[PDB]
Amino acid sequence: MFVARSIAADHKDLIHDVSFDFHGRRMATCSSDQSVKVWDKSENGNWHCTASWKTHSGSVWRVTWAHPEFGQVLASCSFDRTAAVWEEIVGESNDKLRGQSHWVKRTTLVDSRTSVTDVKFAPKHMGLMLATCSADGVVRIYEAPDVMNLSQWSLQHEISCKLSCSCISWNPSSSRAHSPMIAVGSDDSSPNIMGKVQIYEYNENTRKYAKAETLMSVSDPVHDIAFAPNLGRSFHILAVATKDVRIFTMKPLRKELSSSGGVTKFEIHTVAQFDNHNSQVWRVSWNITGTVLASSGDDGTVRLWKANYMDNWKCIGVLKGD
Amino acid sequence: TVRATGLRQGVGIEVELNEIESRCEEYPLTRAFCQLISTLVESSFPTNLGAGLRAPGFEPYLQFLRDTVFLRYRTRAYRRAAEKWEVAEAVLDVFYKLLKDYEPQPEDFVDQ
Repeated sequence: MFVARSIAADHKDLIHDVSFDFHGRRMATCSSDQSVKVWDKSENGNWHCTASWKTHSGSVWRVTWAHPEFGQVLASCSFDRTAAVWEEIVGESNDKLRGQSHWVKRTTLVDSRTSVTDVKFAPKHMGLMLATCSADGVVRIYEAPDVMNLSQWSLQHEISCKLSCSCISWNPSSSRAHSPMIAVGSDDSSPNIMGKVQIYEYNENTRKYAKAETLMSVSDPVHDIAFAPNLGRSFHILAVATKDVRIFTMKPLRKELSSSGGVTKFEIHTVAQFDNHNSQVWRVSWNITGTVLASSGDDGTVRLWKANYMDNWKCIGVLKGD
Repeated sequence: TVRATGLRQGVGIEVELNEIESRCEEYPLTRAFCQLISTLVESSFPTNLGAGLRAPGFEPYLQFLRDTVFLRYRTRAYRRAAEKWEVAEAVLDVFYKLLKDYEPQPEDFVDQ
């Protein structure tokens, strides 16, 4: 029996995203009220708002934690066309300012021409990198060259998707046999545009991200995308939130030694398609092992999906808020 | 290395070999050119050779050495009977160097 717990988020408007820290002891929430809030889990399992500040001049669409090796770093993105990076200064602020002051805005990334719809830190083995996607159809990848100086972020890569970008996912695979990959989703409502999920692979020879694949079977608007954590699989798994939940496996085809600079070709299979929300699916998230998928939709439910030992995916749980 | 459609009178080493050295029955320039190419191939092989002027690569030099120098060396007159072999050695040294360091890659079998 899953126990739902209400948290009085005290946001003045709609909450767009919730992100846990790497240890699952802190969470960040972001809202149309232009604010980010941080919440800490006490030993009794209660949640307490430990920081609340205005971050942006428009609705905050996403919030993400960096890996704890880079310290206590948050990124937020917004309708105001910016992404902001925040660092928590852990220090003795004398016992009178426990309300709001330990999060410092280190930078504002302003290169995007329209709404920045999603923001994701890269896997830690790539360094302190931040991807942003914008409705202008561009993914921008920034790097902080010095973790001690989070005020400086260099634009390393610009990826033209040629579609309005809605969501991004880094492939978390630490395998040196796999070039760094990014999946990009599009919320474009045009029925004439097939392939609203695009996969980009970093090509070492060109020092650029090149389009490896396009999921032509995904013609519906994409609201969220997530690569599953790769704990020793010879293939990738991608979840896609659209009118339904889709799960794709992507097996890299062995590079025939004859294409001296090609992107990796993938053998792609749809291993699951679930219409059980009977409505649009807004979010998809993998467990840390990449074995259980959570999805949320307009049906007001969170659904849990898991493969059995025959690779048959099933709904294993439904959580409903009261 | 660049053939423009309209000049029927080539300027350069290929005409000096066919009109000047062939009349003198002595081939010092052709051997010195083969020696230059032999030394340049040993010290640096540029993949982008001729990029922007023509299709990149070594093929125009290989065609001159193969078709104009090597395949014709026997049909030429030589004032010194030994120089016939000096020309053959100088071109074959280049071919040996070009093949020695070459390893077949999958990329070589795809039309770029």
